Amino acid sequence: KTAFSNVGRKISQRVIHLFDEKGNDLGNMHRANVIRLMDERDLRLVQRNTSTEPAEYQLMTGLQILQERQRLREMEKANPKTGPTLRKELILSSNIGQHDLDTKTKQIQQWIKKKHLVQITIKKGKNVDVSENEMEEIFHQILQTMPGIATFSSRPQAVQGGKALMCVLRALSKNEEKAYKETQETQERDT
RNA sequence: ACAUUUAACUAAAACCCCUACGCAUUUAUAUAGAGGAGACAAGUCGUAACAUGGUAAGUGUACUGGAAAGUGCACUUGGACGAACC
Ligand SMILES: [K+]
Ligand SMILES: [K+]
Ligand SMILES: [K+]
Ligand SMILES: [Mg+2]
Ligand SMILES: [Mg+2]
Ligand SMILES: [Mg+2]
Ligand SMILES: [Mg+2]
Repeated sequence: KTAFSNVGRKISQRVIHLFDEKGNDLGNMHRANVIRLMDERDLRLVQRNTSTEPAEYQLMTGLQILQERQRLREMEKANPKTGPTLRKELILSSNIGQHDLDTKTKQIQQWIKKKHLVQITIKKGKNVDVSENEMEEIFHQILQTMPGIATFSSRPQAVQGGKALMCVLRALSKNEEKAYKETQETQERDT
């Protein structure tokens, strides 16, 4: 996390693009001169933008820093930003028992409702001879319990030297969800 | 409920009742279906226990969880704390 607080007296860069407490642009100056300004006016230094090639810092009072920090949290409370998608992994065996496959199927369903990406890998069972067409059937068994909830983000694909398959499931988008409801309703009208 | 009659110059005859047992009661067997334990064995998912077993273990109780189990509170040592001062 990047907090909006006083940077302190030790500045990271040597050349600093400084601004005034009222927003007036003071141009670039050496950090030694900035510390002198902070002491002469009794102000604190905050970092407004870092993407710019010349580091942009601004002088502010303790009251301004509070007002900005309050403004930012209200912007998020009102317009909360979405977080990055978390990737969950599962490694199954070809000869996985049905009771255990049901346990992991219920777990995959809970990850999809939370809008996660589920990477499912299927390896050849121990002391078992299996074909890639039979291992690929487990994916459809898993995804069949989630008719209009999940779909393939990355279809089954041999990996690890052809020993194991791998796919990535995701939650259906809102447009894809309304389409499923539409197609389902059409079948209801036909039947 | 039933109630002793005849007979008696030797003495004898006569006497014969009706109500219970059931859709009651006792115990057991059979049978739809639902569970438990054990044996055989060691597939499947984990790795709970045994070493400070990788969060010391356990008891009671409560709640919770695919599964061993997890967690709270009190209790136990059937754990330990390295055994002069440093
Ligand atoms: K334990
Ligand atoms: K122990
Ligand atoms: K207990
Ligand atoms: Mg263990
Ligand atoms: Mg332990
Ligand atoms: Mg305990
Ligand atoms: Mg818990």
